Amino acid sequence: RGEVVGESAEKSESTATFAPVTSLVRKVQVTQRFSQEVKWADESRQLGVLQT
Amino acid sequence: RGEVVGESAEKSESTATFAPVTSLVRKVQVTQRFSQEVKWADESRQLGVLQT
Repeated sequence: RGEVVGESAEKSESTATFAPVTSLVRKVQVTQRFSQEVKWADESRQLGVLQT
Repeated sequence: RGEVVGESAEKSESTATFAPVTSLVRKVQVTQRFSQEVKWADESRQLGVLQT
């Protein structure tokens, strides 16, 4: 901030202030599990369950 | 000083005497102090107060 001062009046100081801010890190996973019979049924009957 | 002695009278000494004298060292200073306004007024209005 600026200050108004007279002829010989004593000046002040007013300085900027700073702060650091930090990221986190987040690992996300999705795992889906199915029987071999599902892969055989899907790919013979043309179901598209595995594609969905 | 000279001396008048005679036929076989005893001489006396009369010897010059000396002394030193020392100077002194004098540091002499002049300081004048003025507000930055006095400088701005002087150089704008051409007062000649700073040169004086």
